[PDB]
Amino acid sequence: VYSYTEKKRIRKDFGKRPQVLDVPYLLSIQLDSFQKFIEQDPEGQYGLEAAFRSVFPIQSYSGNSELQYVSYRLGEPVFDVQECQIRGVTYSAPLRVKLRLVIYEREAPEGTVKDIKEQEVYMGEIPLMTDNGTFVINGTERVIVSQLHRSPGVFFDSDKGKTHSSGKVLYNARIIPYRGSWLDFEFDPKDNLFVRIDRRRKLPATIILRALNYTTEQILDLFFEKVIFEIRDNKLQMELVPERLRGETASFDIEANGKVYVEKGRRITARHIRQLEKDDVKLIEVPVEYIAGKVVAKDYIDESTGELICAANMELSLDLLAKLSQSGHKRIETLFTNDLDHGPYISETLRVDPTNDRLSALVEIYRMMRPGEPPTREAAESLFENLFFSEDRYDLSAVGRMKFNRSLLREEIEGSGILSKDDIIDVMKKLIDIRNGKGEVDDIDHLGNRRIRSVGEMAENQFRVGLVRVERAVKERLSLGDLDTLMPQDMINAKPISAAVKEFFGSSQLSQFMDQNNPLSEITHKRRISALGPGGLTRERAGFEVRDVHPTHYGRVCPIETPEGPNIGLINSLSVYAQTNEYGFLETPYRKVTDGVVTDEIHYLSAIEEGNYVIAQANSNLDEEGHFVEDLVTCRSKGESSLFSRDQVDYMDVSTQQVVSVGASLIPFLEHDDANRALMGANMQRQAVPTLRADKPLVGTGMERAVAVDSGVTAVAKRGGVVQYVDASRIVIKVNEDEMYPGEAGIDIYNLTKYTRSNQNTCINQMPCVSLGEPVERGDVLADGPSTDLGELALGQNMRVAFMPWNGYNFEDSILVSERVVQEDRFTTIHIQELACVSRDTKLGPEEITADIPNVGEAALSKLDESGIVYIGAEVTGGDILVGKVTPKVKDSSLRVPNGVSGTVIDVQVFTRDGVEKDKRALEIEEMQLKQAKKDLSEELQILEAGLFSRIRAVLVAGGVEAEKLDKLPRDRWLELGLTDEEKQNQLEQLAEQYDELKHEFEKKLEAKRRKITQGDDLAPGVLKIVKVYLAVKRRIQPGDKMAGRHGNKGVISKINPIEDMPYDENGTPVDIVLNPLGVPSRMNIGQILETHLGMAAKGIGDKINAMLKQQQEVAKLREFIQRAYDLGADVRQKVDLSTFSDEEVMRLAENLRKGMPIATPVFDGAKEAEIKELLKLGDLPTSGQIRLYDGRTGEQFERPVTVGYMYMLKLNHLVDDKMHARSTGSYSLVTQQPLGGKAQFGGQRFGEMEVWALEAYGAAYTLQEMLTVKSDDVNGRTKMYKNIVDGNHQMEPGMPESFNVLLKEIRSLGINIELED
Amino acid sequence: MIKGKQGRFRQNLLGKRVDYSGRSVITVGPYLRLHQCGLPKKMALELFKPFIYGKLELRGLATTIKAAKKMVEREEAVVWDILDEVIREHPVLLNRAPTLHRLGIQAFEPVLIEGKAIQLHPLVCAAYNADFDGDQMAVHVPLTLEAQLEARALMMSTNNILSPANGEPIIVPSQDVVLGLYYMTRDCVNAKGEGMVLTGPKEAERLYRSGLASLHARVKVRITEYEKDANGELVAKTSLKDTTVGRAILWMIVPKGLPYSIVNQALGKKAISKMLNTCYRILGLKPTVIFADQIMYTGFAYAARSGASVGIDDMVIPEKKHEIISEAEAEVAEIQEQFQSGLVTAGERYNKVIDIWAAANDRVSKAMMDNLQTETVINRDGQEEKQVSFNSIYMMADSGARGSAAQIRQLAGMRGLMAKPDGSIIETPITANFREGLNVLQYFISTHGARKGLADTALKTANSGYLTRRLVDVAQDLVVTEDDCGTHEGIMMTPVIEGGDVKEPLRDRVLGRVTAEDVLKPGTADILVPRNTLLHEQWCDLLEENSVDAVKVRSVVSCDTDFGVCAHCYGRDLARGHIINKGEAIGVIAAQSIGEPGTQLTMSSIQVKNKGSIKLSNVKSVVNSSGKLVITSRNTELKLIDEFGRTKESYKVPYGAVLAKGDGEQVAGGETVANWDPHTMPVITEVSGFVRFTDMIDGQTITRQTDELTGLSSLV
Ligand SMILES: [Zn+2]
Repeated sequence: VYSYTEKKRIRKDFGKRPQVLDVPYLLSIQLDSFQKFIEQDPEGQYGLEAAFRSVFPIQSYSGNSELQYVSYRLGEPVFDVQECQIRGVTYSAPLRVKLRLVIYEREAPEGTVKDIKEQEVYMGEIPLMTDNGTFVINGTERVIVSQLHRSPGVFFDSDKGKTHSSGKVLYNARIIPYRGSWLDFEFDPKDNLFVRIDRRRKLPATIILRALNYTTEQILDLFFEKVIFEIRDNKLQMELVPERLRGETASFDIEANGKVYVEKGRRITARHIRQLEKDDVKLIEVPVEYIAGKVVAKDYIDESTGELICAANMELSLDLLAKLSQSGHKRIETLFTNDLDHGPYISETLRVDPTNDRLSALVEIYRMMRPGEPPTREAAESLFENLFFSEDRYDLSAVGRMKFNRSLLREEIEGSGILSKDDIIDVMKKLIDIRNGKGEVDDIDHLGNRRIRSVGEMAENQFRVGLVRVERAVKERLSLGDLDTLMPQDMINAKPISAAVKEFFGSSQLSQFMDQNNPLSEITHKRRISALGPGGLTRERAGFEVRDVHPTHYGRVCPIETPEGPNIGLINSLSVYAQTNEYGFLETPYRKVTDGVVTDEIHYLSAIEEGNYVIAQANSNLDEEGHFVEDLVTCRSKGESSLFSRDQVDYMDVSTQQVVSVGASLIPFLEHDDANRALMGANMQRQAVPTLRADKPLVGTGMERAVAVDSGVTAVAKRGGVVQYVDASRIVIKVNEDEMYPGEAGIDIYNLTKYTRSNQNTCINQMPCVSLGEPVERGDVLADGPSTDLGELALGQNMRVAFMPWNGYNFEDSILVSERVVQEDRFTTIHIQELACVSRDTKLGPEEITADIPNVGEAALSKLDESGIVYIGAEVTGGDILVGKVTPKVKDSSLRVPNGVSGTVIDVQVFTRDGVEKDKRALEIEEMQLKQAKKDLSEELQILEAGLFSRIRAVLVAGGVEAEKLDKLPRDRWLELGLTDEEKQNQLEQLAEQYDELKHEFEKKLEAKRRKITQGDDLAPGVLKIVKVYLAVKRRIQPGDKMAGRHGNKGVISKINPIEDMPYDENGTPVDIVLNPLGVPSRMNIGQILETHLGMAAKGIGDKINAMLKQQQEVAKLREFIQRAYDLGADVRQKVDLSTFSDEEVMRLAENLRKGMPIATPVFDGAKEAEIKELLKLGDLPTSGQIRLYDGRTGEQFERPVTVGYMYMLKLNHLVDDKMHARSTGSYSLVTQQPLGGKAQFGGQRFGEMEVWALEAYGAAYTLQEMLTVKSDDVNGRTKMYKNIVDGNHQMEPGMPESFNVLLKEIRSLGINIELED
Repeated sequence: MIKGKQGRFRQNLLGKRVDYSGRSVITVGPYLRLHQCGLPKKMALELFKPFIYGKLELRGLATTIKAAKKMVEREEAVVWDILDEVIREHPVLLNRAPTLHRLGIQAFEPVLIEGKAIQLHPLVCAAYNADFDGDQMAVHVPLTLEAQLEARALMMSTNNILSPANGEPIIVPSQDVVLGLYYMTRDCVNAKGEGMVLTGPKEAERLYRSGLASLHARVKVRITEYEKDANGELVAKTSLKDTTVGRAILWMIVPKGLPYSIVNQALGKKAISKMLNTCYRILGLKPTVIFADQIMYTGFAYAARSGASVGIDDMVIPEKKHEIISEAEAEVAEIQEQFQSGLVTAGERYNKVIDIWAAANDRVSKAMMDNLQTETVINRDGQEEKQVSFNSIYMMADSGARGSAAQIRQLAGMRGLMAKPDGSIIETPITANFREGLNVLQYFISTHGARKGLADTALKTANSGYLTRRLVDVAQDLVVTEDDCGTHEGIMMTPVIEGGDVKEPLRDRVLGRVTAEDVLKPGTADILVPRNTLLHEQWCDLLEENSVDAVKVRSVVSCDTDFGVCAHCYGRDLARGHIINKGEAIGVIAAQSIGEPGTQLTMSSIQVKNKGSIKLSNVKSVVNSSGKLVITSRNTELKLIDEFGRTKESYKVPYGAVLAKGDGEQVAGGETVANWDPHTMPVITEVSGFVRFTDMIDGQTITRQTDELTGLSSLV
């Protein structure tokens, strides 16, 4: 089954893998982020309540006065979308926060608060998200992208190779809180551990460990194990555990009970260890020398003296052994230190310590934070405590705490926010183990180590910053907390949070002015991810590796979508099926696989989760069951792929399309083309521009539908039914009664978006695409937007194409186009220019807007109005005045069209600073918009009343139905008609209060919008009124313009040329476009050829259909041919029939197809070559597809017949007139007498220093001198050059450019005798 | 005021902006000539406002300047005549943003063209390395007549045809016209116009355009050449030559001086490059310019005639690819099982696996190349014959228009083995090929590789720019100031052999350089050339046929110029024929030339092949016990004195190497004399006698370690 609308134009498809799951909602991530952000969800949990309870409760210290928070709410925004755009303000709604303030008595903490109060106080205003996930900050549309940042937690890195040029691999650890100070631990080539905070000066690690109030003996106990020697009357017999023997050499005869177990010098084999274990030999006799090398652990004291027999962490010898022996301490404890197993890093780390008392370590910390201040005991103590053990300046989020526990092999996922001593202890334990081999570094580029945020996250963080600021203010004012004479609006301040949020949205590396020129552009930009921004690695210093893609991005980040040149691999886009894990990571779908059945269900997996498992490859052969017919099948387990058994995977890729992102999912025949040009094209798809007409891209991919429906450029049908009124202005839908709700039934009105400004100065507009009284389905197109075609994305246009060298006109990529292509203007594009003028008040009077201007031709004034403003619809040109502005003195400063650009005025918007009058045209426009708004309100009220009264009539079909009485009286009183005692009468009564509400709401909305239009909208200070004007320019095509297809096939256009010079086939049809064959081999893509043959075949089918339509070939033959066309070969997904089709639909669909047969093709599950050959056989076209062509100029066949077909070219947004720019004599810069630059200001080309070197390379001397001197200064040189050139002379007096004199006399001012010489 | 970026030196002596300057995207307009360029009419209008005003007041159309400004901005009728008049003779500079080498700025004559894009001559784009992707080139205009003289005389394309880095013509045709010319000088065995005779090329073109004959077919045609063997005198001879129809048609475009053998080949990119080289080296400059212009035009026209296309069927996948891949899969499975059996290690397993995969890929490459090159098998007018193939892809590759063997290998066959981001080659190659579909994984890995390449290219671009900056700023000072230092001292130049084939010959290294000492041929007591003379191509070829191996030549480092360099020390100024001229600085061009390819850069025993006598250098040897010759000198090197007498082969001999022969003896070509054991340092003895333990203390200095294999131990 298929929708009526979808049945309008069924797109042919090729594909074998069934669509187990559809394309999800593409714009999901932004909606998820914001809806999670804004909601009255209980228990916080990543919501505004979370921030509130983080900042609340609040009270001045021991003030017995607590401000507590009740609830938060958001009323409707002051405006809606369209009027907000027109006005230019933020699209935002307030934040009404119920706060409860309660104050106790003295010595009554637990006692009842003596006074209570609560109020819905005002706290700032927040912007709202658009239905398309966007925002409006000031009459402008922007997108907040998410940044792929590092996951908070703990990580470990090697830093090998070039480090110290010693070949000694280092090992570093970094604990990175979600919010708090950084922390890093670093070894050195001397095998000494160290620590630094915030990349500050290096310090020993253990210094902070003893600063954690742990004794040296305690520290060594934590980081070592005890080895015991007993004074058994001589020789200090040792307790031996076999596990402390591996990888060692016995310097003595290890023996016991009179039996030798290891001879002196014999290394301890595993056999010796087993001998000891089976014999169970623990106590042995060791020589004194073996104990000399050992290091004492603790501090011993003699009984008589009590003095230090030996300091902790000290090597032993016979003298110390005797000194402790006289005391008689039978217990001699050392620590098991091995070069291989337990390097004694802690020992010398302690020996390097400056001091021993925790106070000195705290003093060192305090000095290190802010060097050059006195060390204070209590300030240092509080500093250390709150630096890592206080929410104020340190915390770990759930994600941070979760991954911290996870890395530490722990069992609990949720824990404290601040650190604990054991946390650092165990992190150091892991570090030393990695130093010893167990464990490993964490590959940072791996996504599970990374993390992605979403708009709510940063927005809530800014809210928290503002919250703490206002909390500081509140505590300050509450330090003077008086006795209930104030309410909590003296406590509060509106500026802070609103300022923070609006500033962040305005200026930020994450809030970017959206790229709004094409549905694909905006959807891709929203589905974008970056590594930049706060906590984001800088563009210039970014590592080459992070640029490089890591294997785990499979399915999670499209390798093929990222802009090239200034940066690469930092702004990788979002994969299609990728969703966001609950913990800010990237969940990806998969198909569960049982013992032998590929479970079609979906199961989501995380990054690290994939590594543990092994997953079946996408293009896997299965037979009616999911049963992998091949016992050997390629699958990937841990960053690598190889052939595995039939039953070893429990998961299976969801679809071929998963591998790429939306920006790449639309490239047909990607599998046959190199990644380089693929990426280049995929970027180029972003910058495409719509033409006047859509062209239903022939070689579709099936993704056009999903992007179309999700991209809200079109008028989607919220519900099914029929359209009752169709117009360019709007559409009226009577929803089906079952679809229609019983109460509030009414009918829907869809408002089309008209011709209006883009974000690239292009045009954007919606047009209806459905006839009157036409069935319509829910969730479906009603009116296409730009570059959308019956709800399918039509970016560029498909044209007849050929590959051959044509008189060298296509040398590098210089595309060739016939005058036919421009003749029907199918490439033509529209652009909008919004020129603005302001009326500020200066000294010596304000800036007037009068028509009267001194010394201006009446012709310039002729196109203007009485006030001095142009009439809409004027075919203005570069130079003419638009609004007559004069600076009192009086002098002329009237706005004009930019030089060299024509156009036609489409509209003038006028806003006035509140408190100044309006001219005749401004008042007229105000009245016109008033009339338009009143008209809109009246017509919507009238049609809604008509629907309501028709519902009344339907109700009165029964219940005292009256025919002559009903139509006799007018619609004023239809309830007076008879009806028995039924709910219908009450239902009719309900409709009567609905009518009264319609009246009163209409009145109130009328008054409100009347005031809103009439009132002067707030403007920046100084301005009295601002006037914008919109100029339309219809730019068609010219040589130098840039266009390309869907294979990265970049190409500028050489020369529009006659139809008659072009080659043409035997039947005479010429080729619209000709491209260079040599792009194929070097630029390693061939899919253009395949799709070209495909489009040729599809167009041949369409031509046959059109021929049999022109001839009366009634649906029977057409039905048979279409049936033949749609089945067409191997296993497919269409599986459609024509027996079900409604001959009306047959002819309508044939008409839709008379211009071509749209073909769908997944990324890799597309058609095969023979299938293309199969379609060609269905067509009349040659199986090879290389057709003989005939030259227009010579008039005969070209030997070696030529590949020709159909290609979907796209018009890029680089029009030659835009890039065109020059200058001869304009304005000089203020700071220096040099030409300006750029196009917006009439500048000149920039001569670089490498161009200087090249000039120096040539012997040309005068050229360089004059170019840098008179073409960029000397008064005599430039004046005399003007005289020569106007006189006809071409000659220069080089002289000397006075800047040399400036430098010379500047030096002379200094005590420097510098001078010329003979 | 003096320091910092705002300091006057760094403020206003640096890359500035320039008035009377323009910019736009560029196009071809091939019908134009290399001595001339296109320019959109509007740009001409705004650029030359003062010039047009001067001509206007000269004609008195509007005396005051303001009225003239009004007339021109109105775009009145007479102004275009004035524009043509001023553009009658007024060249201008065309430039590109990444100005790496000096041809990136160049002088040309504008022609007024409609539209909105600049037509640029095809070939010079290659010098500009500026594809037509949308590159926006800029334009400047000289003002003083001296600057016009400089541009027309120095920055003129006619005066800029050869590279400064070296003498190859930078005007070599790039990709398309080369296809047409390759299409010319290639034979089909049997077609129209095969098997007759013609009196000249004119009727050859007549018959071709008639369609009565094929574009190419072996046919005897009378042709005439004009040779300058005499003392600058033409001698016109004529004779029949077998040739292809297209080849004879091409012969007309050749100037008089050149012979026909040069055109009688397949005309590859290198072949045509040396064609231009000969044309310039024999006939000077203007004939080269005209010849190149006509080459452009005719090749474009006949490439259009060609209908050179490309299609899916035009690529062929040999069936043996299936079989070869099957064999490779079986072999890798066998080796993996062997590893499972424990015979081999994982590292060795992987190494052998990649080796066999590479060998299978080489087999596939050979199979497809054979399938491609000679696929044309057809009747000869008889039964059957196989000739070079006329498939478009092989024509493209063999012509050298674009690509190489590797890319066509990727197109038809497997695209080899990809590495990982760590750079280690991956065990599993790309079994599939582009013509067939590529699985998810192969495309994924290829994307890893390609993105690595792209990021590396960006980094390499930045680093090359910075390094070039360094090279220019270090060498800004040096300039030629004297003709001759009068020094007798110079470097010695010889061919270069790394230990294999000679990599750069003597002709290239010595060309255009003034000898420091005269050349002494081995007709000893022969002053083959004077002592202080320049060596150009004729002299270099004289030396080459004379078999001169080492030549002492002047060098700049040996120059005794005070505060400068002597011209004779520098020799030829490449990009020009004559010796370097006085005053012309060379440090900047040298640095710029060496830096230009900075973008193009990247970020046991011996079997003697040649036959010759044996010579040794740093020789100190002895006959071993077995009678073979071993070397007692670490720095020894073996030369194979060829039959003529020159050292065609040189190899570094390690210590104590095994030699089946000795010095001053003859070795057959392909005889193993160079062999040795690279591991372990020998203690070979100079003399013979009893080996006493002189100063050997056992147990304190040395230790007695016993071998567990044989029993005969050795002191350690
Ligand atoms: Zn010298």
